[PDB]
Amino acid sequence: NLPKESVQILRDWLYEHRYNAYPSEQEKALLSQQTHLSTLQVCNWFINARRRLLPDMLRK
Amino acid sequence: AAGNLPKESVQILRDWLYEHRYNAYPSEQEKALLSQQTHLSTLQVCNWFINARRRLLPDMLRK
Amino acid sequence: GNLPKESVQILRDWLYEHRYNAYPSEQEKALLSQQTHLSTLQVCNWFINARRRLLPDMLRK
DNA sequence: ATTGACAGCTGTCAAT
DNA sequence: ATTGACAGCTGTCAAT
Ligand SMILES: [Cl-]
Repeated sequence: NLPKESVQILRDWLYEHRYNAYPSEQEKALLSQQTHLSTLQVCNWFINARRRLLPDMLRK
Repeated sequence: AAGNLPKESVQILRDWLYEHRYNAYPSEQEKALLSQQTHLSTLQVCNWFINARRRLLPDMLRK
Repeated sequence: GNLPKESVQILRDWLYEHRYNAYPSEQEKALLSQQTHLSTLQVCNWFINARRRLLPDMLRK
């Protein structure tokens, strides 16, 4: 599993950008740096999160 | 009267067979790669394939 | 910068030789990385494309 | 159903 | 007219 603390960061960036859920190449580094997860894990989390967490957020 | 084959080698072959069940024809080098993995001669591998194709592959292509 | 034609010949040949199930395993993918002096990535890609572009024309037999 | 990961595809681009 | 790459998607997996 992923750290509980990193996911809330990713969750937060995602909500803050729910209608443009696409971090630039560099933001992926910034969030990777901010979450201490590899850019592979962050690219992945976004691939996963856009499917699984985002709809419930856009459902507002 | 040679004894039955190593269980790990037959599983290795059985899996390769499954992994290529829609074309159970290992090339010279695939036959080679399986020899070294099984510590078995290419006669054993040529044959084990000759056998399994008649005796084990049908049960596989049936799903 | 394009891939060595001999590397492409090794890949192109494998593709034709395995038309039904044209999906090399990790061990096969590694062996083509080694046989072509290519990273395991470059081949993954090459096949992803070749499956689109070369298999339709190759199955016409 | 949940979660993190990865393989193979689509669409696409820049280059050949 | 074709080539190699890549971002992001889909399907799914193993574990939950
Ligand atoms: Cl939130």
